[PDB]
Amino acid sequence: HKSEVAHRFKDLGEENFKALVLIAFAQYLQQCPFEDHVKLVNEVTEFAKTCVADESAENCDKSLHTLFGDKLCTVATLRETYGEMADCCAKQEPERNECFLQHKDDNPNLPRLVRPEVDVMCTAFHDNEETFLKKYLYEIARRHPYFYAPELLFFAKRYKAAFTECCQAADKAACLLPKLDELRDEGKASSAKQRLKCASLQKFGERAFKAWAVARLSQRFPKAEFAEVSKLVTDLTKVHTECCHGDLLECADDRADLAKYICENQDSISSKLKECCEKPLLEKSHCIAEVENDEMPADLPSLAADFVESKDVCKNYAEAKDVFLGMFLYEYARRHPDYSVVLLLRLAKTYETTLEKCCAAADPHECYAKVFDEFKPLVEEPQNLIKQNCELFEQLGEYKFQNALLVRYTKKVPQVSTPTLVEVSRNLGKVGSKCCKHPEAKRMPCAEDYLSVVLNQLCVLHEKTPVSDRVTKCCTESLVNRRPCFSALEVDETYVPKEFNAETFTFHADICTLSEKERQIKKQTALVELVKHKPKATKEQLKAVMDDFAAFVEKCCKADDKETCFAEEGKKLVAASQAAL
Ligand SMILES: CCCCCCCCCCCCCCCC(=O)O
Ligand SMILES: CCCCCCCCCCCCCCCC(=O)O
Ligand SMILES: CCCCCCCCCCCCCCCC(=O)O
Ligand SMILES: CCCCCCCCCCCCCCCC(=O)O
Ligand SMILES: CCCCCCCCCCCCCCCC(=O)O
Ligand SMILES: CCCCCCCCCCCCCCCC(=O)O
Ligand SMILES: CC(C)[C@H](N)C(=O)O
Ligand SMILES: [Cl-]
Ligand SMILES: [Ru+3]
Repeated sequence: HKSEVAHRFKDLGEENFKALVLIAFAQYLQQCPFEDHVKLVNEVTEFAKTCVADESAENCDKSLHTLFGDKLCTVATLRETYGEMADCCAKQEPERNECFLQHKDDNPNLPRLVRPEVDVMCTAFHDNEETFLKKYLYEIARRHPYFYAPELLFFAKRYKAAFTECCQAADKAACLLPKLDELRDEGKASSAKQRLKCASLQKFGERAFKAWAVARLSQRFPKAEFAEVSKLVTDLTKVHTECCHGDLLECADDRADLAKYICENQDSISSKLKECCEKPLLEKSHCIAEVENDEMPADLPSLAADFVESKDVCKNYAEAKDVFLGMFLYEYARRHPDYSVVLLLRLAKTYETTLEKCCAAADPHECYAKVFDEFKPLVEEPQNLIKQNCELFEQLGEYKFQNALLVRYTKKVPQVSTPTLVEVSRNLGKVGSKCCKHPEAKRMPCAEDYLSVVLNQLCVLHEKTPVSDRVTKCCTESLVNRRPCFSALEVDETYVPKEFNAETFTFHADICTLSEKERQIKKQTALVELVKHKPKATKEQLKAVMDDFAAFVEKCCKADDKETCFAEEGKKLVAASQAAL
């Protein structure tokens, strides 16, 4: 690699190269205009083609980090706009690159990206596809400077596909808007998972991340040997450590090296990687990360022969505790793709505790005899919660299931803001809509994937604006016991009911002109305030007020003088509700 810019240009291709260079510089110069970044991209791309033609050409021998930092230091207004970031230019490598890393500003002060009307977007898409798409790519990247650039490119290509299909359909909005919202949720969920793994790696440590990786990788590649899984776990931990640190190119090299090793050893890993390993380097690691679990060996025995019955259990444990516990996790996880990773970790921690007490006892076999009996209640707790909640989602609709969660969680923690209580309960209802359509065998991993992002969105907002010591405890405990903590939250008996406010329970004819979303949120906001004002109301008493409110809306939205109905039949509904409650 006399020329790494030329090797990357030949590997990625011109189109991918230009997009990734745009993202990389937009994530650093997050206050520079789009037209500046375009000239920078074209200047780097033309230089790269020079090196593709002749790798011996001037500056082609330099490292990509040196070329990136050099280009950053050619911006004429670097000190005017970014201040102390420009002082990184006085340093040399590798200190300059590290200096630029620290001054990457997460949460820039930028206005929220307003989604234009579908007709405006489709017209701009048609008349100027390149500038329309790349300007949007630039607005996303400058607002999310730590989002892994290739993954942002992967989302960006799905946005382009959505615009190509729906901008030609009959009802363009009916095609595009659900697709746009789906991509937005997918992007927020990806960013949430990434920042979760990084913060957990720092707070809880490397061993906890390794235990998580053993469980997930054993579920994914059950036909692999433990030595192969442990090798992948060690590599995956180094990958995430580097990627959490923030260097895009070092993170990309580590990821590609892992995907290369996996693709050269598919025979020892899994049988479902043939396609991902034929994909280009840009997409190889992404494909492997999302590939389905391999079918497990059907000839698998019980875990009793190696972990409770046989002698040399305490001896093998003391020889290498983490390795022995890892073997337990690998064997259990490969046999259980139906379990959440955190349940597998609860079972391994249960085994660890029991082995630590029993191996210090006179006849260890005696107290480590019935430890598989201790796994039953831990397995049943999430399974029961999923079965009952998926039954509730089938009885009611998604909306009325959201309203059930609304009353439940408002009663548990009534100090939370009404906007936050509404968004959380709405999201949790969508988790039921998607995971309860899975058979029981794939429901707990489904719930874990989505509950983790809802609970981190929750725990982030609480760190910034705290309201409950109980939520602080659940959010600061291990991620293994985060969901159980929230599940064990009980109805708050210290809550003082909020005082009545007539404006909160006064409704107008604008409710009939809103769309389903705005109407539902308006009603869901009032339901939270209803429970906050009358927290001792039963679900029967609440259903009576809700049913009355529903008839009040339907009648006054169909009346001739709609506004006075909402004012006169509204003051009747309020008074009768106050009497019943
Ligand atoms: C290889 C180059 C691919 C082309 C790049 C495509 C970039 C598309 C970005 C579209 C973002 C749309 C965001 C709309 C607002 C929202 O829903 O939050
Ligand atoms: C290839 C094995 C690497 C090392 C794996 C360590 C063995 C498992 C760790 C102890 C049991 C699980 C503990 C829960 C994790 C946590 O929340 O810290
Ligand atoms: C001034 C020139 C600097 C070049 C900066 C842009 C280079 C982007 C690096 C390409 C990403 C590597 C491919 C993805 C690999 C993976 O994630 O497995
Ligand atoms: C799939 C249904 C989700 C319904 C949303 C309401 C919350 C119910 C939680 C059900 C149990 C979740 C278990 C996740 C994995 C674990 O903690 O072991
Ligand atoms: C941002 C601060 C919010 C504080 C917490 C708000 C109260 C609602 C959260 C409860 C969700 C629990 C997740 C599923 C657990 C269960 O239902 O068993
Ligand atoms: C006791 C104070 C005044 C109460 C007045 C009625 C308040 C009702 C607010 C909640 C309405 C929820 C609607 C249920 C489902 C639906 O029909 O969309
Ligand atoms: C980063 C995420 C929040 C963003 N909405 C996306 O499109 O990728
Ligand atoms: Cl957004
Ligand atoms: Ru977003």
